[PDB]
Formats: sequence, structure tokens, C-alpha cells
Amino acid sequence: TDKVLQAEQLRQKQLTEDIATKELERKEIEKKRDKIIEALDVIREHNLVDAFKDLIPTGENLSELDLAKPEIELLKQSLEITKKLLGQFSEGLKYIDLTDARKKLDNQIDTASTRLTELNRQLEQSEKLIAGVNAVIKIDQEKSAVV
Amino acid sequence: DAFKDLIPTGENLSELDLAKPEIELLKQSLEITKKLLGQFSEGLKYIDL
Amino acid sequence: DYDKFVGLSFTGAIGGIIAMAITGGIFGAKAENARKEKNALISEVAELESK
Repeated sequence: TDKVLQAEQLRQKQLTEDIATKELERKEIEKKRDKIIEALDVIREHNLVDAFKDLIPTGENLSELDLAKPEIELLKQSLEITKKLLGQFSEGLKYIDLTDARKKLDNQIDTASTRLTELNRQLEQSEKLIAGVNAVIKIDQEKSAVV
Repeated sequence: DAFKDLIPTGENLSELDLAKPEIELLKQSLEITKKLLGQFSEGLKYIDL
Repeated sequence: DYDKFVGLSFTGAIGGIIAMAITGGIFGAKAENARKEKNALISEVAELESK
């Protein structure tokens, strides 16, 4: 019984250390997402109005001469329109990529939490084990007292 | 300050009295819409916060 | 995140023709799907509070 006692005590000690280690791991994963949320926040600078607030300054001009560039001036117009559009696209793609990274690290957090739950259930099982062992040892002491 | 935005978009630098009756007014109206939509998006962020 | 998701999905929408196409196809559906799943999670944690 005492060998079982010490073996299960060392066992649940290793289990507790490993659970704390996994908690440190998932906390570090939660530290990792800080760069992702800050990156997609500092990219988040345009919302539903700023598209028009890009459509207007590309509609702006500096020099005008009323003839001989009906569409030659419009070349720069259309090309800067496509500039602002494709500037929204690639940043949108990077947004997609970092949200997929968010889903990936959240999957990591979820799997770590399931490991936490299962190992804590095993830890409580070993609590029941070692509690009954300590109880019957205390009984044995009280048994010797009644002896 | 809405009027103090309506006036400097009404400002100008170069004038020539002909040949841009409305061509000058293009920049006028577009900067009006700039200041309006600058008030909108910040108003939306105000709503959000 | 979801409020930022619908914001960025709508910006990816309102750009142009194929922008509307690809972004309203993908995240126009993903907004509704992640929102319904998210509100199901809202209901689950509310029931855990209720439990």
C-alpha cells in the first residue's frame, strides 16, 4: 500500500507539473496572438466610407487645360483607382491569412484545453485514489490505537 | 467647425476669370465630399466606441 | 473579431465587380455562418450561466 502510495503520489505530481506546463504553453499561445490582433487592427483603418474617401482623391487633380487630354488625364485616374483597389485586395488577403492564423491558434488553445480537461479528470481520479489511500493509512494508525 | 470646413474648401489659390466656371468647382465639390465623409467615418467610430 | 470581420468583408465587397463577387461569396457566407455559430456559443455560455 505504501509503494502504491508513493508511486501514485509521484505520478500525480508529474501529472500536476505537466498540467501546469500545458497551462504555460497555452498562455504563451495566447501571447502569440497579440501580434496578429495588433497587425489586423493597424490594418483596420478603412470602413465603408474610406473607400469613397479614396475614390475622391483619385478623382482630384492639379493641372487642367480644358483640351487635348480628355482621356489622357483619365489614364492616371483609372490607374490610381486600380492602385487603391489592389491596395485593398492584398491587405485583404493578408487579413484572410492572419484570421486563418487566428483559427489555427484557437484550435491549438482548444486542443490544449481538452488535454487540460482530460488530465484534470485523471488528476481528480488520482485525488480520489490518494485520498482513499491516506484515509486507510489513517485508519491503520487509528486501528493500531484501538489495538 | 462644420462651417469652418465649408469655408476653406470654398477658398482658392489661382484664378483666371474664364474657362473654368465649373472645372474649378470640381475640386470644390470633391473636397466638400471629402470633409463630409471625413465627418461620417469618424462619426461611425464614435458610434462604435 | 466578428465586427472587424464584417467591416473588412464589406470593404472587400464594395470595391469593384469581382471584389463584390469573391468577398460576398466567401465572407458574405462566412459572416452569417460564423455569426450563427458564435451566437450558438453565446447561447451555450448563457446556458452554463443558467446551469
